[PDB]
Parts: sequence; structure tokens; C-alpha cells
Amino acid sequence: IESGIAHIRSTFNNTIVTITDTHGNAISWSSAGALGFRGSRKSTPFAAQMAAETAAKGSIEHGLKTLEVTVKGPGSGREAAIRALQAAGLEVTAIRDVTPVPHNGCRPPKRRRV
Amino acid sequence: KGKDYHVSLELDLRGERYENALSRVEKYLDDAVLAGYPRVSIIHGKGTGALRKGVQDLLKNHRSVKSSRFGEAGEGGSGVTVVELK
RNA sequence: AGACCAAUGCCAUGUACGUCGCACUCGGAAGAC
Repeated sequence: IESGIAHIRSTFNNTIVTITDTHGNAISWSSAGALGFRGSRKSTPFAAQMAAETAAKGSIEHGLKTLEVTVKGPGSGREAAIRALQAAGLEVTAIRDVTPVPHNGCRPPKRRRV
Repeated sequence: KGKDYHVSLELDLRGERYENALSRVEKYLDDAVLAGYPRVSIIHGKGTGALRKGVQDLLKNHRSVKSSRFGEAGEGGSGVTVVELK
């Protein structure tokens, strides 16, 4: 269990962190709610940053060194967690900006001010 | 008595090179030897590489610095290098 | 311009090259004269 992939969702309300194997097999995950943020505080970059090192701590004891990260959705947690990973001593080899961008997809929900 | 020279608490080295940054950083860190203070923060903006590694290594090897750590919410995240003085 | 010029114990003599880069986020309620 030497290499893995860390996936993080960067939403406007939360930031999930999950790690997996090249075979797409999960090991551990964390979140702002997992740590104890309940309100809008989950959206803060700090919550995602905390999420990063708890994920790293859940990762090391199974012995994985090299990572490369996929980021989903736009949010404040884009920059925090990715450098929190290398702050936690790990080594992330690539940054992938994979988000679902449908060509037309489905008609989005209604507006927020009607 | 150390009274004839003054010390500050913040470093500004916008766009400086490796060796010039070394020359200014060593002076900045050694200034507070006679007038110690809690810590300092470093900001540049952005640059063309990753000399943060060398700067952090020098700071961790610095004699008069107890340790170096990173920034909280009010310090541009944990990416900002913070030099914890004695 | 035009006199005289016979000779220099042994070794090894170097050093010498393959150069560049620092870091900040989007927003409650409020009636009437």
C-alpha cells in the first residue's frame, strides 16, 4: 500500500477528503463534519485543511507515501488542503482539476431569488 | 545595553534572488538577537520557483530560532512560513 | 657595409572544473403615518 490517490470535493458548504488505491480501492476518509464542524464553518478553508492532515494520519499507518490529488467542484478548500497534504509530510505528484462539466447535461435548478 | 539599533517584526523581500534573499534574511533573523520578539511572517506575492524549501531549511538550522512553524487563518493559511523565536 | 663567438651532468616540471530556483475567502429581518 505504497501509492494512492487522494480525492477532495471543494463545495461551497463542505470539503470531503478520501484516499484510494490505483485500483480505485478506498482506505480512509475525513471531513469537516467528521472532525466536528457543523455549521457554515465546514466551508472555511481551515476545516478542509484540518481534514487534510487527519486523512494523512489515517494514511501513513497503512504505509502509503506517494499521492496525486483530484479536486472536484469550486470552493475555498481548493488551495488549503492540497498544500496541507505536503505540510503533513506526504508527497503529492500531480494535481487534477477533474470536475463534471456536462456539455449540456440536465437543466439546472431554478434561480435563488424568485 | 542594546539601545542604539532598532528591530522590526516583519520581512519583505519581493522578487529577490536566492543569495540576496539569504543575505537579507540572515540579517533580519539576527537583528532580534539583542531584542527578541515572538515570531515573524514572510510574504512575497508570487515567484518563479520554490525557494521556500531552502528558506525553511535555513530557518530550521538557524541558531537563535527555537523553531519555525506555519500560519493560522489570519496568516494566509498554513502555507506562510512562521519563524518561532525563543 | 667587412678583428674575434670553442662548451653548458642526472630527472620531472604541473594546475585546469562538470554552475541555479521563494507563498491569501462572498453578504439575516425591517409593517404603517
